[PDB]
Amino acid sequence: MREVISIHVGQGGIQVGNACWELFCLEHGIQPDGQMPSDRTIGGGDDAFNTFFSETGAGKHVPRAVFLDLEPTVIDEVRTGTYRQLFHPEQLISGKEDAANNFARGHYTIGKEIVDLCLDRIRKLADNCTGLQGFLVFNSVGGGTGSGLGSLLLERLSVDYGKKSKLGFTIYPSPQVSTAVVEPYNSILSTHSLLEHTDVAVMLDNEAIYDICRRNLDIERPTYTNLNRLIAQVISSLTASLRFDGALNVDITEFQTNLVPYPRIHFMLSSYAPIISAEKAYHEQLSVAEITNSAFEPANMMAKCDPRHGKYMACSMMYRGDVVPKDVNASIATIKTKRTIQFVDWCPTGFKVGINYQPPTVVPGGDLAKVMRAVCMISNSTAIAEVFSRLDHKFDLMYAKRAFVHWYVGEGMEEGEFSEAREDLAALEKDYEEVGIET
Amino acid sequence: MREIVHIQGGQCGNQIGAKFWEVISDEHGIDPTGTYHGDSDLQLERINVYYNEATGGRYVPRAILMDLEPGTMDSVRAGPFGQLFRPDNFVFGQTGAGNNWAKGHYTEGAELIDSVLDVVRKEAEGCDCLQGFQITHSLGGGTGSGMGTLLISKVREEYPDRIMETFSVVPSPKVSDTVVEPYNATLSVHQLVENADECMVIDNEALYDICFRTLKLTTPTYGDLNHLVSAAMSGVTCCLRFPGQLNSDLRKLAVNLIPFPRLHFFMIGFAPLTSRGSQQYRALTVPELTQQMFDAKNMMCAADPRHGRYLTASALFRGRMSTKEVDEQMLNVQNKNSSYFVEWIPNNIKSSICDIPPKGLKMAVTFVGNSTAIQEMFKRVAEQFTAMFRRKAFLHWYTGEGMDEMEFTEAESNMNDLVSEYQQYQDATA
Amino acid sequence: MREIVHIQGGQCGNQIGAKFWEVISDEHGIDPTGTYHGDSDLQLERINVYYNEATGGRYVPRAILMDLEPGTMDSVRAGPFGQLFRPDNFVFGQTGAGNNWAKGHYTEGAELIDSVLDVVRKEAEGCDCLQGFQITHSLGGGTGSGMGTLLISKVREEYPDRIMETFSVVPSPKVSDTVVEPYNATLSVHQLVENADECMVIDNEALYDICFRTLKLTTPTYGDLNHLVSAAMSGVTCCLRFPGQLNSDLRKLAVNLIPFPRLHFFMIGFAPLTSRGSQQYRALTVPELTQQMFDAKNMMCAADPRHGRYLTASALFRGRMSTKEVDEQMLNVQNKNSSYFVEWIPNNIKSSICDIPPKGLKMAVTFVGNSTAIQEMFKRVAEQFTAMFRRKAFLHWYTGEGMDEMEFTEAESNMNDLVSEYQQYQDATA
Amino acid sequence: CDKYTSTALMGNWYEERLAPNQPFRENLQTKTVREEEAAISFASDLIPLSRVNRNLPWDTKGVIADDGFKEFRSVNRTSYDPINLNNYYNLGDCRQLYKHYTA
Amino acid sequence: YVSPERLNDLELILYEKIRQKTLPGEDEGRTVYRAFKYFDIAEKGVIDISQFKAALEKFGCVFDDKEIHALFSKFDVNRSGKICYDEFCGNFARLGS
Ligand SMILES: Nc1nc2c(ncn2[C@@H]2O[C@H](COP(=O)(O)OP(=O)(O)OP(=O)(O)O)[C@@H](O)[C@H]2O)c(=O)[nH]1
Ligand SMILES: Nc1nc2c(ncn2[C@@H]2O[C@H](COP(=O)(O)OP(=O)(O)O)[C@@H](O)[C@H]2O)c(=O)[nH]1
Ligand SMILES: Nc1nc2c(ncn2[C@@H]2O[C@H](COP(=O)(O)OP(=O)(O)O)[C@@H](O)[C@H]2O)c(=O)[nH]1
Ligand SMILES: [Mg+2]
Repeated sequence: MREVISIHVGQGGIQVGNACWELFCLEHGIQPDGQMPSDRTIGGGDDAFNTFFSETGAGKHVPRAVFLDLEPTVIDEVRTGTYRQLFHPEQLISGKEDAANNFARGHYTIGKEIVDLCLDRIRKLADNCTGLQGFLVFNSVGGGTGSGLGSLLLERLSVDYGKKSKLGFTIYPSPQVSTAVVEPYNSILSTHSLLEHTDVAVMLDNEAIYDICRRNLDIERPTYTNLNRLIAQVISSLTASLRFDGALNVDITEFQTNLVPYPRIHFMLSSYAPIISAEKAYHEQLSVAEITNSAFEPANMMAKCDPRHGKYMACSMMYRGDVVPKDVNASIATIKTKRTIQFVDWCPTGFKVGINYQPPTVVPGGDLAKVMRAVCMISNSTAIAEVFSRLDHKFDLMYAKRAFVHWYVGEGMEEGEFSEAREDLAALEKDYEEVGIET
Repeated sequence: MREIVHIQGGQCGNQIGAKFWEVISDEHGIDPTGTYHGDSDLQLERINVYYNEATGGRYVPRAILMDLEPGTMDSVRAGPFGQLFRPDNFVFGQTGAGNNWAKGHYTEGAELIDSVLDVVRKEAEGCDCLQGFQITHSLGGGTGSGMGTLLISKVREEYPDRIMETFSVVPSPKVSDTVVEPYNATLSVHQLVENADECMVIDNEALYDICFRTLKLTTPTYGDLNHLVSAAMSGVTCCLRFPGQLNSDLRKLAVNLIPFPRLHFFMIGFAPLTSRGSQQYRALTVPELTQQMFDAKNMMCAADPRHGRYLTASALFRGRMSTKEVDEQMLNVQNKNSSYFVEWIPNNIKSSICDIPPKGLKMAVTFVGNSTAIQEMFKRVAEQFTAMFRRKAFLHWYTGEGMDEMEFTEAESNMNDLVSEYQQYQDATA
Repeated sequence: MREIVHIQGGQCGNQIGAKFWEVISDEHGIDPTGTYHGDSDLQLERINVYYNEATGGRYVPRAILMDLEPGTMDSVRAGPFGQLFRPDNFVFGQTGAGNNWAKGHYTEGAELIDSVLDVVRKEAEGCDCLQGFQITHSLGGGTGSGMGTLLISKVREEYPDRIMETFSVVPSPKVSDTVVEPYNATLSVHQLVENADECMVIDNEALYDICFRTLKLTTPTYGDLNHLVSAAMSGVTCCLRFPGQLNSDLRKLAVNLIPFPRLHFFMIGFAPLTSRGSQQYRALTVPELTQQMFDAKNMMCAADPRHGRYLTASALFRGRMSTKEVDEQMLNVQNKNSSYFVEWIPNNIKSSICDIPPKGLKMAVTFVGNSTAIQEMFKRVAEQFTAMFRRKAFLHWYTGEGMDEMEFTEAESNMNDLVSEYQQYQDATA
Repeated sequence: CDKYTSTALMGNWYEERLAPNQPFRENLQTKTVREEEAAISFASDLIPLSRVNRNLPWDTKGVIADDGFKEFRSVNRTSYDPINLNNYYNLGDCRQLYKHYTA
Repeated sequence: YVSPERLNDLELILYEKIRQKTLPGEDEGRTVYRAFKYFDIAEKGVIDISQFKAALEKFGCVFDDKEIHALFSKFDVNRSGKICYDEFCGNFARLGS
């Protein structure tokens, strides 16, 4: 009865949609062709797949997902991949010409001819839905169509539907490990649109997850498929409470009332634990106290940001497995005790705890081992102003000489739009500075 | 499916195009008779990018072969893979250019250009979604340097927004085949800057140096230089035809490489290149590829890259690899060589990954770079031009075909301004 | 069942008719001896339109053969497919015309035409429901241009409600084979506009140009031109003989192509046409068929259709195809060339589909177009006529059979009036 | 080959012993390569273009030759590989208590 | 069991729909080759009866399993139960010429 709609746009958004939809089908025991294999299921999970799948009347189940991109390369390969028979044939919208790493192309010239189709598909999906909870958007901001089309979609959705909650899993460029050269231009402009249109933002940079794989899994040769599985695991843990029995259930609306103190401050960063391979897993204790301690370790964090340089505002605990509520309270109290991790004065209580009985599910051919306990941590902190600081530094350095500007003005963008994006992030960066002061 | 059309003019352009089509047909598994005999399904998914389909299951390339003399196209038809090209795609005169720019651009080229323009228009309107143009010619000759740039001007006037690519074999003073190169070379470079979106300069001397030092083969010929140029050209557009992790088309290269509208003269290179005697003694790892890629002696230009500073650069990795090493190696080469990269731009290297390497190879990389070391290429050409022009030598042929000294004066002034504005960034500091 | 009889006069008319009947016999699978040897019942279902019934189940065409000189019919009897013609239909003169309109229209034509009029009357009365007449002749000769048009006048007098077709070959200034052609050409045009319901101008110049340029064969003969004309003649009336998605007959074409009764001079073309070395390099599709249909160089007249404005247009398709493709192709060709279509008659193009392609082809197109650019031919012919007439050259031959200068003057005035009407309706606006 | 005819240990002798055949070099008498014929298509100026017997194609293969790598695989194709899902299904808990044949 | 002059009608109906679905500038043989190579996974070149039924179904032709055997039996000359779709596409391209 309760379910969410997922948005996957751009090259980065689709390629992480491959991993998550692999896990959701596997977690409910759904074959890639869509037929549940029975096997005396007799409603084993019964009514639990409506969050991510809908019955077709006789047999197969179809996901509540839509795919967008202006380059048919990634869309076509999904249509010819192992999951060809799963997705709806007309829900894999494919463009004609790629945005070509340009913000203006995907927002003013070719991005306006695809939104009409996408909005129609969302409307049809919503009408079939009955207990709509919100939207989940996956996109990459350091690119053309991801930042371009994604920003256009967010503006259209906010007016058409209104108060429905939106959560964005963005991918900002790393401090030094990055692909494109003109990405600061697109990254700055996209933050302008998403600041007043989304409700929860999670930072999912690339360099931080490279360190996680090397330090934990001891993988010196990682690719994107390794990273996407880690991001997919976070999504399932975050939304597990919506579709499984739990001692303390938290739905997506118990996030904005628990993690967002002010309307302009809704940017957060995530962490996940335990992260161990199949060789070292069975020689270790993996106690609840240890998994909750490693989640707060700064190098275990999923974004390249050091929490010791800032304070804390609100934290969310999402446990799954065989955890006991008494153990969680004792472990949490030790976290508050140590002086290295310091909170903010005006927030005497800062932990929201949710407990689920479902143990983590392991994908065959993966890197993680089958464990009995896991935790997902979402933290709102003032240290996030660090990553915005360096993006501003990169923008100003290459904008003083108007480099690469003619690529933007020649597509439809006005030159004055660059100044506005600078000012709002200039305002935003000092909002975090002002809140961090003490009374 | 975002197709590209091909145009080749002059003797050098025709030979380069023939070798390129041979390489592309071999890679896609198309026999000299035009019948598909490939191995995997991936070779046919995007074959429309380079080939048209006709009744009988045969594939014909969409290329236009143009010259003012029938000498070279007789040769391309007689040679191998000469039956692929459509007989309707050959246009020619009877006189030839004779290494005179005016003859190929004002009198004889203009008279013949209508038919080739008609053929180009028909071919362009045939495809569903045009993506751009690619040109192979030489600026040191008559019919190429003039007639090709006239066609470039016309087609750019007709199609304003499509990307245009040129592979110009600019002359070099170490190896000289003509006594009148500076005039028409300067004129063509003047005419090319206002129309071409991307230019990739090539020297015969540079490829001779590569063949002598890297391949270590005693007596190569134009066939091997043509093969190297064809390999680079094929490697440029790998992502437009094969799936990968980070797809980048022609337009994505231009945005990431062109900071200002008049700075679009690049230099290219290819890797790996090994001699026949040392093939099996080297490992296949990403560090080897980037080490050979940033080799100063591995470029396709006589100019030394380490005499200037790169503005931007691009690398197009092919084959199955780990993305982490790509980024780490780019960061390391950008850090240990911070003196050779301009400081007021951060992360001035772009990387792209394709899943399908060339046949018989595991990993291959194509490098495109935009540096300030190209200016010596124009510096020496203009130096010869003024020395030849002070005495008005060899000028009466040009002036006897409706051409005036004013055009030469304009051409030489444009070269100086381009060099100045292209080199001032080397000394400019933030 | 709405059958049509065939009339051909003069040497040119006989040569056209022989190959036309050869092509029709091949289409319907009739051997040279008149015995059916077909494969499908559709070939025999509608045989009565062209062939009568005779002994032994053999078929004979309902064609009348006429000329004043026996040599041409002596040749056509011994030519290929010469045994189909009934010996009674041969009508012969004993002297000849000698390229004289007066001789072929007043003295010998008048005394000879009674027998052929009786023969054609018998043939017309034989059929249960006549559909019309079609005539093939040349307007530059004497016997054809005179006696054929006198027969046209008599037939129009006797059978008013039926329709008349005239496949007429008019001379051009470039390929000229007669000195006295302007006189009888103008006189024949003035007589033809009187009675002919539809006129389809054919130029030997245009046929030679097509053979030289499109088919690219070095040594054309009159047989190739006859074959092209015969292909067009078979195509124009295919749907009346074979089933299709949208049936269309000659009366329907006349209704949809004739806005005013004095504007009935069409210009025709046929597609596709390819050389032997280019058959395998091209794909046969509706876009290419409709691209070749409207090509100016593909037409069978010296007039350029882009010098004027189309008033109406028609297209007849053969083979199996989707109707939506045809509809959108005609819509696109009308939209992209809005400057070449007069604007006070919207949707000035017609379409028809037949599902039986010609032998050896899968799809075929016949185009019939009414345009105001056809007036240039009449202008140049009248210019030559008046230049020759101001000095009364060669006028004694014409005045020696009772004809006077009043007929010349009235013919010239009527020709000028027709040209003026064409120009006036071309430069007309809403 | 340094002013010699190989088989002599002169400068740069080791590499050229591996040059495959180069048929052009030792057969400069044949010429031929006369397979164009009077095509009459490609072209007409009506005179077909004059043809001249061209020479041998000169080997090539300057780019590094094959290393016995067929390749033609995609990272996404090999990453998911429904064999993995097949093995995590309709299988397991096999410890070979008694001896039995299995696929 | 049913085998009158009805398999020919079913083949004619089958041919029209491939021509209807055929991409521009391509033969019906390539289009049906793409469908069979889409369904098959073993890449050996032969499929079973259910895959053939699904291939017919994607074209939009709906029939009961009874005649699916009848069509398959006509094409499977060797009675082996495995069909080489190469000959299938070749025959349908010849009929579509
Ligand atoms: N972690 C991760 N990041 C990705 C992945 N795919 C793309 N990205 C990010 O996307 C950024 C560049 O944008 P692209 O995804 O290549 O393309 P795009 O965002 O769709 O925009 P266009 O280039 O116009 O198509 C890179 O800097 C990557 O960090 C992925 O699979 N995993
Ligand atoms: N690299 C390379 N250069 C070539 C080839 N053929 C000709 N050239 C160069 O082209 C130049 C001559 O240009 P030319 O043919 O006269 O130009 P055109 O008169 O416009 O056709 C010479 O300096 C050669 O170095 C080739 O196959 N490869
Ligand atoms: N296209 C074409 N033109 C022809 C043919 N035969 C004759 N002509 C033209 O007709 C002209 C002579 O016409 P003529 O035979 O005197 O006409 P007639 O007096 O009525 O028989 C010549 O200039 C030829 O060009 C033919 O078979 N095809
Ligand atoms: Mg994209």
